[PDB]
Amino acid sequence: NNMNVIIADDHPIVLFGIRKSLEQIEWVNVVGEFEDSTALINNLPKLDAHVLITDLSMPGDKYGDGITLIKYIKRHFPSLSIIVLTMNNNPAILSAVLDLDIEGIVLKQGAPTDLPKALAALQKGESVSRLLEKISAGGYGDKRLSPKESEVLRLFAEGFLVTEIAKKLNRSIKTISSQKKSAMMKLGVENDIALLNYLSSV
Amino acid sequence: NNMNVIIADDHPIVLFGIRKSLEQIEWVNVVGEFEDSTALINNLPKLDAHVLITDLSMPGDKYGDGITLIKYIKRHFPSLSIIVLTMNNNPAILSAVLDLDIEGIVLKQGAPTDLPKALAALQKGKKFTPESVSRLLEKISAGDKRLSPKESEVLRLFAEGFLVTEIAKKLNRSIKTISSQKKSAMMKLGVENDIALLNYLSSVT
DNA sequence: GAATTAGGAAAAATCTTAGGCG
DNA sequence: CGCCTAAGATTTTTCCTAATTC
Ligand code: BEF
Ligand code: BEF
Ligand SMILES: [Mg+2]
Ligand SMILES: [Mg+2]
Repeated sequence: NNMNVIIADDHPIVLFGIRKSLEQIEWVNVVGEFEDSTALINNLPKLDAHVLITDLSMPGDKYGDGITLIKYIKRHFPSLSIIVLTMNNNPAILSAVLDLDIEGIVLKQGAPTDLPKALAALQKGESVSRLLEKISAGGYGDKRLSPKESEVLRLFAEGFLVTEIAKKLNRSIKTISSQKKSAMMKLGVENDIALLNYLSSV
Repeated sequence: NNMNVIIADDHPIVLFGIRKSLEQIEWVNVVGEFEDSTALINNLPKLDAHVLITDLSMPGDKYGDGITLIKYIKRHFPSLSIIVLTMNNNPAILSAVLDLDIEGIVLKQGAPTDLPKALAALQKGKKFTPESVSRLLEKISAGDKRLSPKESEVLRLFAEGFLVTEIAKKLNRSIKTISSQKKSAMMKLGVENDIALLNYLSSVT
């Protein structure tokens, strides 16, 4: 069955590496490309799409990026099937990203044809099992974050301030402090330096 | 003249694009593709290559990533013309990189005709610097760029993991003294937030 | 000319504490 | 019950500004 696809990633050096990997398949039809949540959400109705290979960490002029952007597409577009393509190798973060309920998940640092082999696994009722059965079997199950803490820490390490994440997501510094201060105790780190060490070490 | 090119990035999907991209050019030939530092150094002598396309964010045991690495590549393999192709944007990083003298720097978050124009530029012994690159370069543009003793002394402890207050305590001075020196330093390097700073302090380690 | 040192005003962040949910 | 959410009081940390002496 002919399944049409849209792609979303901040890097066009990445996008131009996916579009070439999927045209191998004769039934696949890559209809649209985007680099931000704003232009993406705008041109979603105007283009018919069954499935989507969208990024985790992106620029969101208004409509936001990440688990925020995922569940706003899930709600306003249950029409679509979402595949999360991130460079985030971190378990603590990717933890709640699994629980989100997406079509399939693919890693950038995973072999190139991990994406076509999650376009088959979806077509017949992918690497969300291999991830979870590696993640749960890893020995970092005590460091399992919530869909908010994973969204908070992500943006902290991306190089935003606390108060800029509040402005990002519609909360107060008091709200976000708690979600980071909470997320830190889950990981068992006292300072930021030691936190970002556990957000690279993965 | 037809040149012999290498590619280096941990993300093989990025490697695929960069590999597929160089096929469009009739004189361009790719001799190698690598996923870390350790490997790039192994088959650096092995291949007859004039040019390299490398990430600053590449994993490796024996050799570092970014500045630490490019410093090794500039010295131990000097003949080679270099183009740095990274996601990264922390101006303090790119500052010290463009200081190691490379043909150019392609921001992986730039335009897709960056790398063609970057090889077209080096094909005529020049350096391409997109508006995306120019933008972040101005930050430090405004001795001067060089850090002070007590500033560098502080930054060391901040990176160690000692919070600002713990530094003041440890050295007999007020918080205001250290923040002045901490943020003074930051202002020199051309980094706003604590993240993009620590990212620099590791890139030069 | 800048380095090291701050002080008082100001901003950012953490700290209880506390209300309603699956 | 952990979860998001937050406003008090508090802390940390910057911001603005100006004193040292080389
Ligand atoms: F931008 Be994503 F994190 F690969
Ligand atoms: F994604 Be790479 F660092 F260009
Ligand atoms: Mg990205
Ligand atoms: Mg990388």
